[PDB]
Amino acid sequence: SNIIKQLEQEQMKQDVPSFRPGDTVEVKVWVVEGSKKRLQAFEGVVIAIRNRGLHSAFTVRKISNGEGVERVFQTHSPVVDSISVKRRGAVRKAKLYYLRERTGKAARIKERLN
Amino acid sequence: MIQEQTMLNVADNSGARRVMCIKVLGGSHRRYAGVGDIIKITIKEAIPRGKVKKGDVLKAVVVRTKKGVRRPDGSVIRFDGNACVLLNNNSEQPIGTRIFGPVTRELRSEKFMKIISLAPEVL
Amino acid sequence: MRHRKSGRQLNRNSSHRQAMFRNMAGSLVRHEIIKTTLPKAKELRRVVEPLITLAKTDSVANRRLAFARTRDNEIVAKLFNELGPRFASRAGGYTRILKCGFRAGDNAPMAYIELVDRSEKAEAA
Amino acid sequence: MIGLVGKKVGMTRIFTEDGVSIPVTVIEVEANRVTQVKDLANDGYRAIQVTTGAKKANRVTKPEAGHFAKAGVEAGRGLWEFRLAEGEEFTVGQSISVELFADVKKVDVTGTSKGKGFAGTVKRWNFRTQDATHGNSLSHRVPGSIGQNQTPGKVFKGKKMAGQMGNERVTVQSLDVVRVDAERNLLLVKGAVPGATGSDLIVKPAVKA
Amino acid sequence: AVQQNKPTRSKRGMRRSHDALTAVTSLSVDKTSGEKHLRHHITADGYYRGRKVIAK
RNA sequence: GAUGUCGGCUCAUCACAUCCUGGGGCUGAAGUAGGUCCCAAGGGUAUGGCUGUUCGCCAUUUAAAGUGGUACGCGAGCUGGGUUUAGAACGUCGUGAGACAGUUCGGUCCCUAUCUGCCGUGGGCGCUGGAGAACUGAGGGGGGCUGCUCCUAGUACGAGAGGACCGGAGUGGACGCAUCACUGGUGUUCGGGUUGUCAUGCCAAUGGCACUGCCCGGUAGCUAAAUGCGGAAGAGAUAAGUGCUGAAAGCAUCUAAGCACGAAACUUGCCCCGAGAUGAGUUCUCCCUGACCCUUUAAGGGUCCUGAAGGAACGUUGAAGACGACGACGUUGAUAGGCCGGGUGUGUAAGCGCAGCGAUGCGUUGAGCUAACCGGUACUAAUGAACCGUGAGGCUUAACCU
RNA sequence: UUCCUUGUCGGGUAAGUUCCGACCUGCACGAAUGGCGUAAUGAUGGCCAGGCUGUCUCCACCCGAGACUCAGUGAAAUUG
RNA sequence: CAGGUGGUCAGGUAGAGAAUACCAAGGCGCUUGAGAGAACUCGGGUGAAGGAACUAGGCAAAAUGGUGCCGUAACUUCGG
RNA sequence: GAGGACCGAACCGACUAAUGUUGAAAAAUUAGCGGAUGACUUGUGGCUGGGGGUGAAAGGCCAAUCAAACCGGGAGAUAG
Repeated sequence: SNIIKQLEQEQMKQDVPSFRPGDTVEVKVWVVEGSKKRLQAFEGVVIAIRNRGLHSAFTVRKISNGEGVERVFQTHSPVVDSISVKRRGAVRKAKLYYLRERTGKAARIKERLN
Repeated sequence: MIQEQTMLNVADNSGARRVMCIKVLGGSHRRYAGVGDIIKITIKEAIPRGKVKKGDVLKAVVVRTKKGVRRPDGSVIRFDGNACVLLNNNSEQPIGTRIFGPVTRELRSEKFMKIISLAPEVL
Repeated sequence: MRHRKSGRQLNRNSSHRQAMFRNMAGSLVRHEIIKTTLPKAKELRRVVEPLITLAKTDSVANRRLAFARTRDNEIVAKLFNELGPRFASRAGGYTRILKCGFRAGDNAPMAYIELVDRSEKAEAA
Repeated sequence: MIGLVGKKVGMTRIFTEDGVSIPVTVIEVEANRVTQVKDLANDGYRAIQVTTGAKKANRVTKPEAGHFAKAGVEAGRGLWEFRLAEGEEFTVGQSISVELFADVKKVDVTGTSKGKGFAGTVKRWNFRTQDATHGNSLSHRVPGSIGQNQTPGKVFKGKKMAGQMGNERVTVQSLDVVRVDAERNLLLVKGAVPGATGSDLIVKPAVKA
Repeated sequence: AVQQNKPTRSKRGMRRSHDALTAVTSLSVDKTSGEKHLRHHITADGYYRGRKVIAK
């Protein structure tokens, strides 16, 4: 409705960069440990994107210390400080859920090369 | 989201490789244990010369789950497997001296500061 | 529950519904008026009227896409050669449901459904 | 304190600058117009009757139209009463806005829950499903026993059985007021409130703490 | 499960007190042909709201 | 001329001789922790291993893992392991047929609900002219659990070890209600990939069938594992208990007169239903202000005229729904469909061009398509009517006006 | 085949009245109404492990056939 | 009347095949329909995390599944 | 190129589960299951007769019938 979308558009970020599934991004989040607040980076592959305006989200997957980690970010949350695309991947699908079953050389993604 | 009969990997160097949750502690009829919850475990597989052996009944704290944790802004942090850290049965202190793989900040408490300080990466 | 769901089941499986409405849409554009039950007639609107909207832009892509929905070249020809131009200026609502009596065999509520511009000049062809 | 009658616009979220997502329910609260004031002398209890929204003149009946004309207000989509606490005074025709909740911290929202229709005992009363296998014969989601043998010889009143579920009055208590937007007739409460989108809600200050 | 006593003709009539049919309230009259018809239905000769809609 | 028998499952309900939580007295009660008794039934009161098991033992929890009644509650609700048919075998007994609460392997669990009951949901009439709303609340139901940490305070207490009452704050478990913003599930009505085959003349492109052919994603809706909220505080009267004053009985005495405290029980407070509450309540608003005849002359009958408020019906329908019901709307119209725009999902259509021997690749191109979503739009369908409902509403008395 | 009996000890399990190994105290084994072994075989009995899973924790949604409403036809057991 | 009933005939594509899938020749849509899209029952599909905790018992379901090649234990009556 | 050999359709059988249980059916259906060159299966015809037959033996089978078939008769058996 006109009422709710008006409340949502005034909370949305205006500078979120464009990225596709398959690109490796570096997300910087705010980590509060009391009186301090630093930026912790989280670099990995974008395997899913949910476009819902204010409720948009994307999930990044990375292999950290031998353990696979997926993190779903709320792209318009003030916790997410910045988003930067490192390299652009070339995939055919919109959800790269098959990457969960692959590793090493099997989880490689061709560069989009645009 | 760990319940009884769930097999977990071990995230420390105490010697165990596979443990099975036999009780979710901290409440009657309690069903699941998330990251940061204490569970009673039995050791199903250990290395030949570790600090623990197959068959012992100890306590453990869950540090990684496939179900994941939820952050106050609605984010989720999921892992590829369930992992725990073995604790002394009565002192609730970590048995091993090293921690493998990342952990989350749900463990950020004076009770598990030993684990946070030893973790290779805190998420 | 059924909240906000659309589309009638009509006591058929999915493949039967799709085949039936494909045939019924072909019969509607061939005769420009048919007689069927009132529930079938109301659901037919959501099938045939999108085909007429599609037929307003003649192109090999639209023709093939229309052929995929009807599987009858005689039907596709009439859509793009007759019904397209006939409804070029009308913005939706190409059909008209006129309720009539009840079927003698099972007391089903019957209804006529016809194209709106089925006038006295339709007798030319 | 008296309450207000609003409409459930929907649900969204409010991001706090410190990185917390608050699930909120947007309640459109237009001006509530007082249509009748009841007192101890004439009615035996103190209360106000309010209306809200608008209504097409062709849909209001003569009995209803004469009631609104008596008050001198435009016909709304309904009438609701609010018991007056000692000290509250209102005059007929007076309009009440959402800024009444400017300093209210928690509210109770009353609405009509969504209707589930005829619901089984599993859905309506959280009954346990019997075995799906191991010989069970046509008795997977049935309620099982409904009483004891001959000694009572009957089913007790209030037994939990299948029946109509939802579509009834439900009150959620002690919801935090996130934001009061007076100029836009909006009221944002934390959490979820009964009813579907577009249903009428009654918002009162929390009777408890 | 089956009855233990034969229900009476009185009980049978009480159950059928809701089985009565409801006749159609009133028929509409076409403005052109003056025929009677069910409201919102075409007439027996193909008229509806004063228009020959089907030529049969 | 049949009352299906153990245990389990599901679903319970009551008792109190109380397992936990609450209130107390005594203690061989320092504290912590107990012992015992009194009051108290509001709520709560494990998961597994073994066994047909009830039980029990064991493992590990928990504030606690209460004891009983209810056809050893519950097979026209489920199960069929056990027990208790016919087969077979062992040990044993018998010359033998056979037998053994000895053992062993195998071994058909029917019933479409008339009545009572119960859960829901309507129709009728009533409530005294009719109608539309908003209420009052007699009465009924729901709900009532509790851990841990911190502060008070390492204080009181104690040789030390240890370690509080009372009071406050936070955070959990179990349970309940609501909801779909988030995280997800589903999503045979959306998009794509692909195997076999058949067809559309053929190529190309599509469609059918193969569990939706097999799969990968996924909108709305529904939904839990998701996230909001709940249990109270307070008040009244009390239980056990503790008292004040105080005689009978110069004293003493909580009691006899009188007065004060006192618990999750009781009555309220919170939520829901609720005037068929026939004791049928209240408030507001709206509508109807014609004749005439007959008769046994009355709460009488009839004819003509009149038909209101409103209702129902019909139609378009709904996050309402088995059907009724309930809600919205019916051209003075956004009720549904379509249409337009957007969003979302899928992931770069087809055609053409180019490269390649070719499979294929690249460009046009984030293309094409897109359900239930959002915002618009009278294009289609919601019709002029007709129908029901009337015409000032009994008697008595009392206070008021005439 | 053992009543006592869930004998005792060992193995397996966090926990094993079942299972496997042993002991001999064989209530009441025993040598063609055969004794003890035995590869292969078994829709045979018991037990364990991997895999697998809505069997379950704890159910959710969906697709169909009924149930429900309308029209036509039209039973039955039972019954002072 | 979803049962039973001997023999003969044996197309195409894929396939080891008379299996199976889709078709030819040929023959049919099974003698009540129409709506609706509740509980519940039946037959199916999918399922977060867990993975036998279910249960008398892994009952049922899920899973495995083809061809070629490599490789293959105790034990054995020398064949497995 | 042997085999009461192996896998597996027809065919024969009937281990499990669900459904059905006034059924579609007085024993079936659905999904799995066993045998499938043999102690195999099947057609047509024949033979064995009731204290008798036949029985790879269950008191099984002998026309939906079996610890002594069916039909008629003794017969209105007898019934503390």
